[PDB]
Amino acid sequence: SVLRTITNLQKKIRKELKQRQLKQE
Amino acid sequence: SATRANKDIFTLFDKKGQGAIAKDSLGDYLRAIGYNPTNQLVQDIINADSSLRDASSLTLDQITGLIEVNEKELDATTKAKTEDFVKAFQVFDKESTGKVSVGDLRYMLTGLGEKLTDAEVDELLKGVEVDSNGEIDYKKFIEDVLRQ
Repeated sequence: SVLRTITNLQKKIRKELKQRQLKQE
Repeated sequence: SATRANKDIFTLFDKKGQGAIAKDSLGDYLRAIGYNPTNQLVQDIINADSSLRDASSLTLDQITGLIEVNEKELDATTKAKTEDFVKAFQVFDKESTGKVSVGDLRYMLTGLGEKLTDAEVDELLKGVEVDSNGEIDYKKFIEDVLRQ
C-alpha cells in the first residue's frame, strides 16, 4: 500500500507539472 | 460516465425486469458505478427534481440525466484527500514531526514507484517551502499539490 500511495502521489505531481506548463504556453 | 458499464450494472439492480429500480436503491447504484455520495447528497439530488421527487422507481434515462446535471458534485466525492497521501510519509516519520527532509523526499519521489526525475522534482520544489534545516512540512506539501 506504501508504494501504491507513493505511485498515486507521483501521478498527481505529474498532472500538477503539465498544468503549470499549459500556463506558460 | 461510461454508459456501457453504468447500463450493465443497472440491469443487475433491475430484478423485476421493469426497466426501473427502487428509488431507495439509488445510493447503492451510484456507489456501485464509482461515486461516494452521503445520504444527504443523494436525497438532495432527488428532491431538486420535482418530477423524480415523489416517484416510486427510477429508470436508466432518469438516473443518467440526474448524473449529468449533478456531475461536478458527484465527481467531487471521489477526489483524492490529503489523508490518502499522508501515509506515504507517516510510515517513515517515526517521531511524528510532520516533517521530511528535502533529501528524503527527492529520494522517495525519484527512486521509488513511477520514478520522477531530478528535473521534475526541481521544478516542483519552486512551489515548496524548505526550512533552513532542509525540512518540508509534508501535509502542507500534499495540500498544495492537491489544491485547484
